[PDB]
Amino acid sequence: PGSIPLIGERFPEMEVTTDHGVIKLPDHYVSQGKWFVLFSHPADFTPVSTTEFVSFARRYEDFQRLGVDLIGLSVDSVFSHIKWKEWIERHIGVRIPFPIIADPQGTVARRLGLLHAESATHTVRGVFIVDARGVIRTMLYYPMELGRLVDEILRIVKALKLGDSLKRAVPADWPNNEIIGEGLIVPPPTTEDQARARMESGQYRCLDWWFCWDTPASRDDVEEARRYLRRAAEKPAKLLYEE
Amino acid sequence: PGSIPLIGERFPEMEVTTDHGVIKLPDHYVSQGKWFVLFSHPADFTPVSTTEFVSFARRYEDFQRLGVDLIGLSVDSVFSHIKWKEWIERHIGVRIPFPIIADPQGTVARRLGLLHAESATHTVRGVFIVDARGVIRTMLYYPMELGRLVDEILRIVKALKLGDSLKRAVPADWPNNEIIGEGLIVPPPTTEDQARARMESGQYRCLDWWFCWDTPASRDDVEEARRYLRRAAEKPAKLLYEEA
Amino acid sequence: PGSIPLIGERFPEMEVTTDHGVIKLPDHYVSQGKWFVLFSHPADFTPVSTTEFVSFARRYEDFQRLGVDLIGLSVDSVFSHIKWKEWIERHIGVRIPFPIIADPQGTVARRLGLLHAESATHTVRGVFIVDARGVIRTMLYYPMELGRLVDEILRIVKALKLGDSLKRAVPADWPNNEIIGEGLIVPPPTTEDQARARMESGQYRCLDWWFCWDTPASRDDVEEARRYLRRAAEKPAKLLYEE
Amino acid sequence: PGSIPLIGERFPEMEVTTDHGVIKLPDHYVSQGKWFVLFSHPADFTPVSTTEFVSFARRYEDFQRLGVDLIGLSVDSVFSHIKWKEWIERHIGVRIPFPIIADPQGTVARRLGLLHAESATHTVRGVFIVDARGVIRTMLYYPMELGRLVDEILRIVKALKLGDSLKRAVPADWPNNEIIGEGLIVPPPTTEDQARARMESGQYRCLDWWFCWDTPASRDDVEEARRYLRRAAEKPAKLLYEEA
Amino acid sequence: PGSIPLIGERFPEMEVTTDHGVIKLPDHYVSQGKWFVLFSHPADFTPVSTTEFVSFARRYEDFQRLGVDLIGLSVDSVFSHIKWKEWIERHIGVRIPFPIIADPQGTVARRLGLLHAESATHTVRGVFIVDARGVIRTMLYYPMELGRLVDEILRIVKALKLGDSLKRAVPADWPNNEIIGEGLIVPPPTTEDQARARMESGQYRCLDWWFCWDTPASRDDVEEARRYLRRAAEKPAKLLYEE
Amino acid sequence: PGSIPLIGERFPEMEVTTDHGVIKLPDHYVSQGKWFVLFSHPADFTPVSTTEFVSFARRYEDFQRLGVDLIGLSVDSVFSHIKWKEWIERHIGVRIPFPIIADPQGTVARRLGLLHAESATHTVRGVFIVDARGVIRTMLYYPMELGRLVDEILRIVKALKLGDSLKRAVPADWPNNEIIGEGLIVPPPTTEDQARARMESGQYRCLDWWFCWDTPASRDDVEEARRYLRRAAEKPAKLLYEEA
Amino acid sequence: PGSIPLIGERFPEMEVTTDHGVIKLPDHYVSQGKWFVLFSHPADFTPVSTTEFVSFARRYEDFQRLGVDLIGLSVDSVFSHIKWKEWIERHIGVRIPFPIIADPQGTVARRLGLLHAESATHTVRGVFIVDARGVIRTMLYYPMELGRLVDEILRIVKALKLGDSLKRAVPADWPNNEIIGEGLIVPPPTTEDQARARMESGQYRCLDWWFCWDTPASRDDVEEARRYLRRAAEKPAKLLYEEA
Amino acid sequence: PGSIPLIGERFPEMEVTTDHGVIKLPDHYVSQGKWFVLFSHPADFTPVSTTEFVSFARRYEDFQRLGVDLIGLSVDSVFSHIKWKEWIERHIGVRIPFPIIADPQGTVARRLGLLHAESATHTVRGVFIVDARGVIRTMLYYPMELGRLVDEILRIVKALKLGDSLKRAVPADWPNNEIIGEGLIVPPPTTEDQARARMESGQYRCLDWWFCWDTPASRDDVEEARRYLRRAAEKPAKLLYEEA
Ligand SMILES: [O-][O-]
Ligand SMILES: [O-][O-]
Repeated sequence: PGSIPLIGERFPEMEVTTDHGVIKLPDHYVSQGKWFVLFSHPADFTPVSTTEFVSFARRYEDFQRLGVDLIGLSVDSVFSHIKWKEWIERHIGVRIPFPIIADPQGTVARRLGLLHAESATHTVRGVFIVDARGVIRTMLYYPMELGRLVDEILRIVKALKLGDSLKRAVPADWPNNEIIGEGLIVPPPTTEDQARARMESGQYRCLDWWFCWDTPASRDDVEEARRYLRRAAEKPAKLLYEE
Repeated sequence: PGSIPLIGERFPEMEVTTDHGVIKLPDHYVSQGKWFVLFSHPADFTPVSTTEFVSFARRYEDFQRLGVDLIGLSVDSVFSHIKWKEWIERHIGVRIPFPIIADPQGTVARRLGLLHAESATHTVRGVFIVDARGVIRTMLYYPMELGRLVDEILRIVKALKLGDSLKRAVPADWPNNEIIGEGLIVPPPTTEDQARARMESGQYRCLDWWFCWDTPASRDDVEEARRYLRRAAEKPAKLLYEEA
Repeated sequence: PGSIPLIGERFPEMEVTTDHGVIKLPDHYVSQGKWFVLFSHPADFTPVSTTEFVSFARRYEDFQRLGVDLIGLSVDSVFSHIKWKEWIERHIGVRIPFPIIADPQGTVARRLGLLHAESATHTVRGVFIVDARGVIRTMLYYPMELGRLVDEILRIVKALKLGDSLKRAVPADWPNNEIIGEGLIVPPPTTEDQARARMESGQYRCLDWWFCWDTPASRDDVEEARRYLRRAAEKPAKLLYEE
Repeated sequence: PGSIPLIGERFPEMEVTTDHGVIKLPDHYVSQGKWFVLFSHPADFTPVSTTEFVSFARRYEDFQRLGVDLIGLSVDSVFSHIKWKEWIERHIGVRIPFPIIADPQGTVARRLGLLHAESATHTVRGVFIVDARGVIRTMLYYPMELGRLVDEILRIVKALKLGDSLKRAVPADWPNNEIIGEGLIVPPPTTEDQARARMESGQYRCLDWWFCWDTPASRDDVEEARRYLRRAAEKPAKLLYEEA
Repeated sequence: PGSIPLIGERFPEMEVTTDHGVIKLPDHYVSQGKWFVLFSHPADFTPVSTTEFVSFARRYEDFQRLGVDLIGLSVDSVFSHIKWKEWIERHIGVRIPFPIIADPQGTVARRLGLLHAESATHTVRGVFIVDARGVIRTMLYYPMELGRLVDEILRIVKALKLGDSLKRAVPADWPNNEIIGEGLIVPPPTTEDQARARMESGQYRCLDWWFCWDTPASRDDVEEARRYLRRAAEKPAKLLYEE
Repeated sequence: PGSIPLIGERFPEMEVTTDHGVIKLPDHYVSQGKWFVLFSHPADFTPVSTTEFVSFARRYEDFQRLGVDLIGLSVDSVFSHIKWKEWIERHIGVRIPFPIIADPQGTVARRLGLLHAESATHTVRGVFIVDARGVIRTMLYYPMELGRLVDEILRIVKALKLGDSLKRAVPADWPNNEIIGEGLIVPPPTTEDQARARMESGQYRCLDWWFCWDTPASRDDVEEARRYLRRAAEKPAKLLYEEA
Repeated sequence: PGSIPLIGERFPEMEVTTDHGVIKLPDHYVSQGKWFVLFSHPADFTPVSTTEFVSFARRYEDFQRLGVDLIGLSVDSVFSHIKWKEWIERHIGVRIPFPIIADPQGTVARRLGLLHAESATHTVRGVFIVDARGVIRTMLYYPMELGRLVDEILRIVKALKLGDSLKRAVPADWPNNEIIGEGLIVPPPTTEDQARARMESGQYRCLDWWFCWDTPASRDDVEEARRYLRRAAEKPAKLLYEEA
Repeated sequence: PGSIPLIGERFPEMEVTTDHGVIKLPDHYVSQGKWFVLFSHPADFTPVSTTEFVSFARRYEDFQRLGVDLIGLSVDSVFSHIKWKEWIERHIGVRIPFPIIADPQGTVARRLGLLHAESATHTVRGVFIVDARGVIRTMLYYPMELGRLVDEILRIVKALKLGDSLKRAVPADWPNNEIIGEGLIVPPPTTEDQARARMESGQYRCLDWWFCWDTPASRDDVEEARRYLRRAAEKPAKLLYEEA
């Protein structure tokens, strides 16, 4: 039994303490016309969490390019956050450029339903994808033992942004959908007159009045989405621990 | 906001109606010693949902090899479910093998918290990964407008099973983690004594006492997990609409 | 054990989604001066329901002739409603001209008390006859296993309209009542004063001061009603099954 | 602002005072293995109600032919019921053979959701069809100003009894349905396997797997039900008011 | 137990349906400067009730001269009331001139505490005497099996009016009280100074400072009151039955 | 408004203090198979009250002959009750033989609803006729300014016991009813059969099936009742204030 | 607004996670017949908190001799606790030998009222002294900006112990009280007979019947107590930062 | 447990009765720009309490030098307060200069939660340090059997005042800290940028970015603070009881 915010709702208003200072969410990013990915982890100085922060750091530029910032969250204090970041930079050679929220009393975790049955003291690995209007668009709740696949989070925001501007719905596994590949779906008619006209228009390739699509996405947009997936599928040429 | 089940909790007992008959959850699958992925979609005869079922359908064999079952869910009735399936087999050429739950009154939906602000009438694209003990292991909530990445659902299950059998935690992006590649993490010590013991054992490659790992996964484990991502990243050979 | 709206009550104001679009009840029909028959059925792609829709469809011009609209309702989505109508037109050779409300979550079903002990998920075969003032005039509840007799619904709107227009009550089995045939009943006196005055005027055929009647209904109105019943008793010469 | 018992629920157990005496519902009828139709009317000594009582009385044997009893209801006392019955027999020539419940204070009325917005003091023209198990099978609510069509009430209990005994659903306007005439409908498949089996058996005429029917009703069952409708459609040969 | 209005309270304001039409109580009578007696009976077409109605009807002229109206009440409909009045006028030869409230549902009965332990469906034989100010002056509650003595009701009203106009209290059995006969009582002093003054005045015949009286009621008034009682005591010369 | 026990209920069980001693109602009278009239009056040493007590005392023999005990009630103490009783025996020459409840604080008055608007401090002139079973049979509420007619209270008791013994209803103005004189009414049939059986037997005189009566009461019983009415109507030959 | 446990009450029973593992309080110390001092600090890697742990650590053997154990507490996790302790040992050259409760979510902090208006997320510098019976004996609440005087905590436990065994009360500034020196107070008389007895006995030096005392403490006890204070007064000869 | 005021919160506003008159807290001291130490004790004419008052009196000048006032508190009346003071002055020879609040009924006692489990009638030995803004800075709760170390209350106040003036945090045991002696700690950075800016300033002496300090306190400040501790560890030259 847990209470989580919902897709479609504005991200709960709240002032938080990060290792970059105090900021108000989602105001802080909305004001910059930025989307933001809020993600949490159990505790500082933990292995899986470290691999995740490093993964986010390496992909940071990719997020910035999409006008998407990142912000972390754990039940630890800001001193530990900073110490942990120093450890990471010193031993892994990677600098974490984004802020981490320090939520000592679980206030934030509770408002976001990040505390599950696994642990009553530490948050699981949740992910909130909020858009430039401060509206929650997607929620993922990974557990303590499983690290996230950061490239899917990039594919999600990218797909969301494309769907938003092109006024299209996105098929499964896009841009590599088995049925229409990189095609994007035209929102289904909701009335008999609409369906009738959708077919009469014959302006799109259709499988039925309720299944039409086209290919309005830029070739660069597609290639970029494909880049995320190929990076996820590729075994790294050099492993960081080797230094 | 809304209420949802939680990771670590046993799937909420319930009797549900599907196009394959009435079944109790999670007993139906727990009793078979099988994990099950419960996913929902807004409604039958909708585009994104269609592509997602086809995707699950084609990867159905991959879920079987892992001992995992699929079960869908939407507010539509069984008659619509069955007709929609017939439309897909006839027009796309793909037979949907797994059952779909009919939840006309949102009963199940409310229990699993699948009804968000994006519509008080239809469910979002939720995903519940439940292990063979009926325990919720992972939850994903996608919106109406974005289709899911089924191969990632496959990676989640395989990794979770690996972690269970090897007593290891799985690093970000496994089996292609930028730091330790395909290695698996050893649960960190939680006391000073355990911390000292770990270090003085020299039993693992370690970056610090709280970060040790090895590579206990078999080549098969690693390669199958990787195959999932490779497929997701691969540009389709031939599209299914072309001869539909 | 199920609260419902009542005869004499204004129809529960509500905005509903139908396969013809979104409309507000009862306003949509009131602003047109139309009576409307809202009826429900358990689910799309079900036998009995299909026959009832075909039957309503065939009697459509009859309702339209009277100034009465039709509007169905079930828990299925608009997508299923449209596919179901397509199947009907293709296989029965009959097009469904009226809209069908999509009520997943059964919000409308609840307000109208359409969910009974039989099923907790699908509505029974309910019928609400509402007039051009948006007032509920009659309600009928048929079970899943029994298809309605559409011609009786035509008799009802026909009779109620006449009564309102002629300011008369309609006897049982009209227009073939065993006692006064196609006669119509004059509303009974409510005071001794009135009773004496009516029996005094000798203005109507009367059995007692509380039972007077005349025959104000035009020949055409009487015949239209008789036609409804005659159709209900006539065995079809050709079954659509064979089309 | 209204509340009523529901189809599928057992008729609310209650002891009622009628002009034939006090009886226990629905037990009185259930113990005889008889179905019963309970209907109410506004008040005694009112025109429409009189024509209706005469209509039921003239068809009383038809209900007895179906093992169905009748019992009326109004907020009037037993004394009025009896006096009113005296008037009908004396002035119209028909003896009301069934009992009427006297519900002053609207106790029964309220329990059956019979008091509507139209009138706060008098019940509307409600109709409850209850089977030999004491279960409500159908409910109809007619207004003060419109008299019921008794023959349809006959078609209903007749069709319900057949659907029950033959395990079939009754199509619209039966036995004169415009699609399968007097054919009775086979309960539709709820699962895919059932659907496929239903189609391969070829033991029924079908438009689709969810729409199959056959003609199991006897010719007598069919003509009798059609007779009810034929009767409702016939203009009287002799108006009772004449030799009244 | 139950709840009834109280002596001294205003008759509970209400609109009522009678067989003479709708009327508001007590306003309808207050406005005419008339007192009114409201009495109930269990049901129409019942023996005792019928005898009481014939008795009221016989004394109608007596109440009328006193400026008192009559109105009955039962849970039967207005239709039963008219038929019941017709039965009495035809089979007894007496016409009931006053209205009868039709109270199905027992709405009024509850307001006046007329439903007792005897019957939960029918009203007992209650009697409410209301003056011109619309004030309840006396309440009687007779059982089902016991008809009322209408003459005592007239005595009550007569005495009550005299007391009001004469500023006097009425002794027991007036006008035939065993101590002062037809004399009326002077309201007793309530302070020591009054008890003394009343005594030092010698203006009234007194047994004590608190028991003084005189004879202010005219012969006519006294005679009318005795008339009421004489009639109650007299054995009927002819019986309406034999006629 | 106010709460009051009802006709048909058993008199509210209570222990009361009287100027004759403490007693329990209605047990004190029930146990000795006696009926009892409980009447109240505002306060001791008040004129109208004094006249009613004298009136009651004068009729004590008649009430006793019917097996009816009397008992008064006011909010004064037992000390005033006795002084007032002494004043009456001395200045009126009449001795009050029945007990009087002393209800300071109005506890008993509240239970019987004797405190109306007129006075929140003193009780009105209530009357409670209670039978040998402890059941309330009639209730009269007279105001402060109007003394009761004690002879009608006698007629009521008399009519009641008679109705109870002969199993008959008592018409208005009995025993001088205008329609049936000293006749007593036979409880009306409540069912169609009963109604016909009553008519078929023609064993009673009847105006209709619901109005039958006979003359079962003895001459002595009838004459006693008329005696009460004759006294209420007779002008006093000797006024007690003079004989004083 | 805040609620804290109280002197005289038993330390709230609870299971806590420390960097030494899980232990039950106060049972874990009670079962050993030991007294324990629970103290908290805002967060790991903070300056004053570090100077404090180093101070407790230098005095560890002293608490040891008294049969007193130490246990710290902050809202940080065990990983930070262990990392922080390594930092101290590495840079100050001092090893912290006692456990630190890791109270994320502040469950423990809330039951002990350790969260004040200063910070809603971090605890102040509280100290709970609990005896071998598990009863809270003293509570000190220092702020974020003020480090504690650890020697006074030792003076408190020592004083309490002598008080308990010698059945005496401890004067202000003991063992250097301006009035009676190292003397201990004899619990005063609570009754007049006691006061008089106490006085005519003359066994104690008294200023009045309510102020008597003696010198029951041994020189070692007094010496030990004075040692705590001398150290508190003395300025370290060697500052640990010099060779850090 | 129980409820108490919290550090950070403004002292509960109230009007209290002292043996010096009626004053409002904390307004009376705030308005003078003074801090005040509120301490309580169980009852007047009790040994330990007496030693404590004597201790505070002797140090009254030291508190005054710092601009800090003293005010006591107990459930006794003002009369006992004054009689008790007269006793101490004539028998011990020490005048108590500060006021004492008289709280019979324990009103103030509850507001400050000074009633613990041992006694439900007398306050325990509490201490509240309040600054010139009326804010609570520190709270100490000593038991009945243990007298306070007044010199530590002095060290707490002066340190707290230094910290505010110098914008510094005070290390454990200051001015005799084992790590930095009489140096004061600079408030730690709370952001990555502040952290790097501090390390790049070489402005102070640091063990790490979060542990930097300097020695801004004047020698006077340091030695006066050390003097307090030196006095506490010093065996009195002459005991006051010796000439009482
Ligand atoms: O009933 O008209
Ligand atoms: O702790 O500063």
